[PDB]
Amino acid sequence: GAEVEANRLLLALTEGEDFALPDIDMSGPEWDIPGGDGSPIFAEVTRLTNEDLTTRVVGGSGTFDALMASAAAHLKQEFKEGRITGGEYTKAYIAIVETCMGNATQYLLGRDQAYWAAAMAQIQAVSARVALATSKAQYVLAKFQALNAKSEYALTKLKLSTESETYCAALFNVEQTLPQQLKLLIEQTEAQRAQTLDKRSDGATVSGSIGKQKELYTQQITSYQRDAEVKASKLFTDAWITQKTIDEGLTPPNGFTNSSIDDVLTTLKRNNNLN
Amino acid sequence: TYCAALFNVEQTLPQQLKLLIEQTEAQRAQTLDKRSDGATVSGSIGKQKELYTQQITSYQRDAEVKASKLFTDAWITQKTIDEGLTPPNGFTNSSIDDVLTTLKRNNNLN
Amino acid sequence: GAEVEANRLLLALTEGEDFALPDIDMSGPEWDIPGGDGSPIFAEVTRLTNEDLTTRVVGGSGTFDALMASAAAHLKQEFKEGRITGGEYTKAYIAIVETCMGNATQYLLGRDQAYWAAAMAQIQAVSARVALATSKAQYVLAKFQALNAKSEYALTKLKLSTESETYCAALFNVEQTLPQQLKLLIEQTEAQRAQTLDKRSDGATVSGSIGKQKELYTQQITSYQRDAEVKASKLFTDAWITQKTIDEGLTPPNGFTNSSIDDVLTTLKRNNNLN
Repeated sequence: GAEVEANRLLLALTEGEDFALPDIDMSGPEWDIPGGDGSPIFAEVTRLTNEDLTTRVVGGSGTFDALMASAAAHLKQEFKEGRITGGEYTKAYIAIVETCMGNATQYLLGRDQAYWAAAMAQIQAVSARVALATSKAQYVLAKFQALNAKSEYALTKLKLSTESETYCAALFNVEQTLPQQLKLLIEQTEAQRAQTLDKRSDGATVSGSIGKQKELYTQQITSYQRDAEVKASKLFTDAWITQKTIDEGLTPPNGFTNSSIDDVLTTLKRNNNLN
Repeated sequence: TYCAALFNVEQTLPQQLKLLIEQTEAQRAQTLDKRSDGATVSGSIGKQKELYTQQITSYQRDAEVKASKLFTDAWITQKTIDEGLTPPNGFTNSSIDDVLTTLKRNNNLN
Repeated sequence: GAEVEANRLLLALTEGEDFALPDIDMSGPEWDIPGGDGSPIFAEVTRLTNEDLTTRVVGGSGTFDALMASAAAHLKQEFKEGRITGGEYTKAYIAIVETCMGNATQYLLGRDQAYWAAAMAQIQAVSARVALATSKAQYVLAKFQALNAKSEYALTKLKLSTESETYCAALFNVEQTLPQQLKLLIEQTEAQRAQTLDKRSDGATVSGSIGKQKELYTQQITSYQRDAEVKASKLFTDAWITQKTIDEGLTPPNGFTNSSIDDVLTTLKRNNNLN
């Protein structure tokens, strides 16, 4: 069961440093574009034509008409209450066309743009609330990234000691192990050299286990010849023994003289140290 | 890991060096009869040389015995036929007596 | 204990170059947004409507009203102290509406923006104090990054010598080792070639340990035939010996003549060098 150990280790290797993450419930209708799927953003912006400045009729549905028919509706409030005669009212109305036309164009080219700047900013203000929760969630991430650099500080500091032993594990491989392993090769080459040549590389002569092995082989070939001679001579000496038995009189050869037999037994006693 | 490397610089490596300082001499014992430091080859390899040293000596002694039994066989046959023959100096009763003395002391029959 | 060695090595491989880091205690109430959780930043900016320019009433709560009711409150200070009659005061008051209306719009569209620029700059001025401590902590980081390039300079300079030995360890592997290892293969192929063919690749004839091994086998098969003949002929010669014993008179065959026996012993003495 690796699940239990993983949970236990985490709640034990990080004690006290349990920083809480934000818990805002971003699942309501206020975390979308304000107004939902019926917000004024889903309108139908129509192409701005020249029938939006003036509709070429007094009291129209343009901007020039609206401003020019609102100034007249603001001066007729006087004319219909005295305080000005008919002539004065009209003169004021006529001298307004320059102002209304100038201000209608300023409003028209800028009415739509000043709305979207106040509509695409509301969206960029609701998502700022979302972007504020993240800033409260990257704050702990930065906090953990600070305690994740302190651990790496310790890990690097603990790696200095490991490299220190490596040097001590390499001064023992340049001054002690390598000189010794060279000797093992300086002793293993001579063993190969002993099979072909009878003298070592430096000099002297082959001895030891390999040297004694050559002595036994040297004795073996000599023993083979001596054994063959003995068998090849026993046939000859067998005839004399048979001849002596039949005749009953025969002078022994020089090798069978009693003096010759006597000194042979002397050799067989000194070599074997029977004395 | 550090504790697994302080045990590989202070204990394991010094010991493994000794194993090489004992394994080089075994190679050195095959060619030379003296160890690198000195002294002489002994132990299992040393005793193996002694057995080979005894074997070559035993080969010569065995050959002599076989090569001399042919000679001593003639005297035995000659003595049987003639029925009178002075034994050689090696066949004197004194010579036979001390030979049996050697065969009893070496084998600790006494 | 790797902890002790790591600390000792660090305080010994870097001696004299112990540059001190900043130690400012950024844990008070002055390292947050000024004013704490009650700063004027947490206000409620209301939507700017047309009731903020003028409230359509004299002495209102707008900006046009405030400016237009402060100019009149600055001219009434004269009118109530002589120095102007009632008529002159009103004429001055009336000729100010153009100025107040023009300056009220300038103030309104720019009052709020000129505050946040002086409020989001205070925050960007406290965090500059934090960003100044970091610049005093990256200064040592840059200093260590200069001594970390000098070490790499030495390490690269020490790697030139290593590559120099590699060339010397490769001129010994192109001029000496490879030519020799080719000979070891030129001698190891002939040994394989000696098992199938009796002549080496260059020529000559198979000799040496493998060559002598063939001689022993050649002698062995010959010896097998000769030994078989001797055993197969001893049966025949046994009959003659038995026949001679029973009859007591029988002319020996040509092979049993004394002359034939004599020269056989001559061969047995010259081959074995008994002479």
